[PDB]
Amino acid sequence: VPNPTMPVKGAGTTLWVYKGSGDPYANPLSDVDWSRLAKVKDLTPGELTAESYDDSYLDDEDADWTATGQGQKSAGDTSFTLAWMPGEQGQQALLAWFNEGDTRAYKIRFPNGTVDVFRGWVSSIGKAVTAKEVITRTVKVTNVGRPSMAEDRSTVTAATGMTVTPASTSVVKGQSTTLTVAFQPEGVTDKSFRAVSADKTKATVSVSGMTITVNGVAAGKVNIPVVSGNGEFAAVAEITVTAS
Amino acid sequence: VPNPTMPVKGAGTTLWVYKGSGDPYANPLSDVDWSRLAKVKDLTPGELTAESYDDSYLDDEDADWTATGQGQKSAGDTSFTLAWMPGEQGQQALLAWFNEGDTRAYKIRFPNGTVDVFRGWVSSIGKAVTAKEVITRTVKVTNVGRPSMAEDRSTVTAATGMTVTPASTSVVKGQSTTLTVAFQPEGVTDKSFRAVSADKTKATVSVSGMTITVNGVAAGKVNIPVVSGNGEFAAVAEITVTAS
Amino acid sequence: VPNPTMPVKGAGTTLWVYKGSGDPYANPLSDVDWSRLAKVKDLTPGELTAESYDDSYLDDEDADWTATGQGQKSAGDTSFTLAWMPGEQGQQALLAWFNEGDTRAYKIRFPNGTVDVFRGWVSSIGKAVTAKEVITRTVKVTNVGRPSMAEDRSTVTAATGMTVTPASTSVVKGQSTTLTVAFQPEGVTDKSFRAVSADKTKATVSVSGMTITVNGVAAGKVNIPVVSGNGEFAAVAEITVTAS
Amino acid sequence: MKHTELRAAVLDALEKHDTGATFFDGRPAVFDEADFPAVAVYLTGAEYTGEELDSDTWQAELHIEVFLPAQVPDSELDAWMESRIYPVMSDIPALSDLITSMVASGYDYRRDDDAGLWSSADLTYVITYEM
Amino acid sequence: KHTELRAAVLDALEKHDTGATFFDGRPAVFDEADFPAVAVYLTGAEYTGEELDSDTWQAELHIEVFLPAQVPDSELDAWMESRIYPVMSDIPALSDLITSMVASGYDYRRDDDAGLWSSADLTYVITYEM
Amino acid sequence: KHTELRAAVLDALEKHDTGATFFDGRPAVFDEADFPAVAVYLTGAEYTGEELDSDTWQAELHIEVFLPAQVPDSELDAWMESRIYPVMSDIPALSDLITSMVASGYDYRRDDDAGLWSSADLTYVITYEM
Amino acid sequence: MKHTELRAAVLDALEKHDTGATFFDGRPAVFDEADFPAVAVYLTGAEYTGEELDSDTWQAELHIEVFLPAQVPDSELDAWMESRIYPVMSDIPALSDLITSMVASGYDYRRDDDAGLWSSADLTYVITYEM
Repeated sequence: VPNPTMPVKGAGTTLWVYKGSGDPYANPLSDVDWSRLAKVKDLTPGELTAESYDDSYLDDEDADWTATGQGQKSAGDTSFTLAWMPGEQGQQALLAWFNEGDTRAYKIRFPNGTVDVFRGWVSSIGKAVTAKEVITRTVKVTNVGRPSMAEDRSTVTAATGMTVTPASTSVVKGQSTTLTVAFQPEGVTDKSFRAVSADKTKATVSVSGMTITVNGVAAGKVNIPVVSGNGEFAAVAEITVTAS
Repeated sequence: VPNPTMPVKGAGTTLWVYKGSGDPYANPLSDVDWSRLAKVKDLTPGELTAESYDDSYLDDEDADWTATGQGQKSAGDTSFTLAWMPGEQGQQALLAWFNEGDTRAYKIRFPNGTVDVFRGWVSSIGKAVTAKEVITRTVKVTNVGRPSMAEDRSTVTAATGMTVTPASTSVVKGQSTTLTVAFQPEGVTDKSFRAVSADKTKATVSVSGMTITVNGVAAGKVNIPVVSGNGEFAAVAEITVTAS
Repeated sequence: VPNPTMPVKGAGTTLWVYKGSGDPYANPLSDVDWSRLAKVKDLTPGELTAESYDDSYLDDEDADWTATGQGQKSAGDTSFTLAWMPGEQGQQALLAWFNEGDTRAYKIRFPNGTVDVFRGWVSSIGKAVTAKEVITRTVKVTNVGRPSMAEDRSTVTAATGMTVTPASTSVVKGQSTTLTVAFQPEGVTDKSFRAVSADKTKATVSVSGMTITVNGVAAGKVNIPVVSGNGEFAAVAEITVTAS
Repeated sequence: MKHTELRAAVLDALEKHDTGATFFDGRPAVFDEADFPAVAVYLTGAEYTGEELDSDTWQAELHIEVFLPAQVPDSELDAWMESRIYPVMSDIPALSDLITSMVASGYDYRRDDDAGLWSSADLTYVITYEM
Repeated sequence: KHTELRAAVLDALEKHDTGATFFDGRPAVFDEADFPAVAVYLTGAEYTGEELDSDTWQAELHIEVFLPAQVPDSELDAWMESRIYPVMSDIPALSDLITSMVASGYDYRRDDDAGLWSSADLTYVITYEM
Repeated sequence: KHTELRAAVLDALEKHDTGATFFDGRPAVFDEADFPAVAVYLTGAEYTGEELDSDTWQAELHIEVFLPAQVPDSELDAWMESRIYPVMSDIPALSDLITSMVASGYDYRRDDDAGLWSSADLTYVITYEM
Repeated sequence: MKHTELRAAVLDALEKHDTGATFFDGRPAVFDEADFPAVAVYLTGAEYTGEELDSDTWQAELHIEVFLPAQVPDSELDAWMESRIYPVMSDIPALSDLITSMVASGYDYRRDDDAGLWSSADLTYVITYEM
């Protein structure tokens, strides 16, 4: 099961092109009105740029350090090479796209359920032929407008369903207690936590596997505060330890 | 073991961006409301250039040797590539930072404990997908103004000493109590502190300017954790409230 | 013991920077008022250039071969990479040098007692970070003025104390006589010599180890003139040989 | 370390499928007899490909070798891996939990140049993990 | 899948003429009796992964002829000119399973170990999908 | 100098627990009685001379575990997980003498010669000044 | 194939010149004794250098080795191929009819590291042919 939160291998990224008449950005997930550009040897998505714009004034009291601001953005250039199958549908449509020279929508589907949707017009159709190597039809499209990138269709949650399950028992020397950090705003959250003791002179704490380990090397009542966000929620676990 | 005065190998260098307000250049040693970017594949920091201002004059006795000077310095163009995970924030904040032509500050934390903070804007956002290699997001930022090299903050006293004691008085409705704080290991520190309520429903906390105020929206007991700076130091206080 | 007259290995070349207030060119040998820039991973001294200047006239009777003269000189650009020690003295002074942007003096001390002294203003301060490799702080200084290179502080002597010690004995066949060339202009001279016989039909001469070997393959009186400089001094060694 | 957990995860996953074969943690030297058809799980390489300015992230190769006796034609070995190893290493939740990414690398046929006793079919993956 | 490859190749070869002892995978040590031993096998079957979206493999497919000890090299050729090449010009079946079929080499090897078998190997380079 | 290196490393290891036979430099004579055998040594100690003004050396420091002949590979790891890694996460005594210390590899080797010893070598790459 | 034709062409051309030596199609493993004064014609390499978008155009190396007995000084082998092989390989109409182009490559002196019984002088050409 792909998770858009962990690094992904980079094989299985397919590439589609619109053929219908709607707005591709609305539901890029669905592949109903999208043709699949088959047998993609290699692709390289374009790089989103923005040239510099000066913000320097004669009256400005500085003149040694440049001041600049984001100029006008530009959505790069997407270049991909596929195997030459001239007579199969999906390549003749592409050649028509180039020779009639108009902008249509295309999308890149990573193996995450995250799809980068662009729109553009072909700027270069090529082909490289050598013996003993599959004839490559090469393509490059210049994008216009602004892609609705994958980060735009992600969602985040902070619905405050957080709790900490303690032990609060007389932890012995040579043994470690486990306290659990329940992290669910009904299923899905998007935040981390930091748990640290209140003494750091009698007992020690550690965080692993979302849970917190306490070693009471010395006795007394030891407090473990756990805080998340910038202080959205915190829990104080009280632990007792005797000399044993 | 962290010794800036000796060479280091540079592995373990993390980098963060300012997800907050305030003055970042003051205490970059703290990790309060700094968001770390994960799985940085590689990084190339900006270089502090200079613009050679010509300084010849037809008067000058003999001209067989050039004479120039220093002008517009313009430290800029730090770039980096990290692993592509559109599922979590910190990365989403990055494409937000690209979306609007914004300037923001961000820190690079080196293994020798020194902290670097720059301020700049994103000028390139590119992705390099290939078979048999993890998809990576490659971004490039152009800096502005004078940055804050680690050689500028060259004292660091490491703190190690503080206290906090509460009023621990029954809070009347309509009035809030006040707490007592201390961050003085011989007076000199380079760290801040943050305070939070454990339940946050019977009382709340107001920390600023070395002061803490405890306001009992409801009665009962309210346990207030306070964790200072990065998180190495934490403590717990208690306060009582009665409704009548 | 280094000798500036023989090729040197290029390891042990240290690099200093002025910190006092005098004239560094006067006694660059002394390191009293000079800080030592430690742990130099690599350095590349700048190259002294001079652009072409035309000397071509319309009335000049040539037009096929370009005639040019030395334009205005320029003392290159010195570039050196050291290991990143942010906190140690010597790098903070360097960063101050850059951020206050003013020309100071520096010197390069080869393993010869020959020191190339430049003065200049730093133009580029950089840093390259990769894992498993010592973080490098890279620097580049643009020199102004004119360096007082090592060839300027060398001295030459021609104090006329040369002599030639002969044998002038009946050299036998199958044996070679040795004649010595004293080159003492009071210890230190800076000239060579050439010794050649006056017949080249009866006996032969050879030069090695500052001394001269004579093989009298045939009899008679053979003369060997030794001349040096352009004719500053010469010695005629008379040798007798019999048939034996 | 993580190597022990990796080898244990793959080997238990294989043994959960149809048994009847010896299982060698690692490639052993001698095979005796009645140890035949056997399966061996070992690791080769296991370097420190930096490839991350945050942590270690070692990279290694994982070998699953199937040993058969005497001079079986390679069609016998292909039969085994298609039956008992391919359907298993299609998906292992424990394995992918343990590591970052794995890719198929190679599939070889080997014999013994010393004796000429066993014929092995080797499967090799490339696993990058945070050691 | 490799079973399908060598199956198609061996079936075509044996159908052409059953005048030889045909081997699936390289024999380790031969007997003195089998010979005109035509072996067929694969080498270096590794996931090249040149094609996204799919898993494509590339391997060296060997067709080898084993004939006694000191036969003239031109006799090795004469066998392959008749029994191997005309078949391998077109192996319809096999051509279904693969995507490309490139000739790589043709080498003569001897039993440097003992001296029992001589051989000529014709090596193609193929790619396919598992 | 290298004596100081392997001295610090061997001393730290032997202090952790004296449950093994500890070897300075690679052993070539492996009896049947020494076994669980932690050898520590250096390879490729050559003057890289990256730093001017100074002489800096770089060498591959090996820590090797020798255990019988057929033990499961996971047994080799189990020894290193407990008696080698926790020590060598930090050696202050060694850390004085050197300037950098990176991991390089972790490989399993057998007694291809006879079959007496099995071993796992953990190899770091270090640099120092002589 | 063509290989048979190349080897036969060169060997017949050599045998049309002065005889007195055994002729081995290919380099044989073992040499008898009266089997000395010998000439061997074999091919090495024989790849598929594409180098043409129209046809196969393989490329190979052609070896003509002259074997002599015992410890003859190399002046003996040079004497042989200057006399009996060089005047032949100057030009062969049949050979150049068979192939596209041939260039001289190398000329070596070899011995037997196993026994130490024969000394050989090797001549190597590069022949590019349309297979």
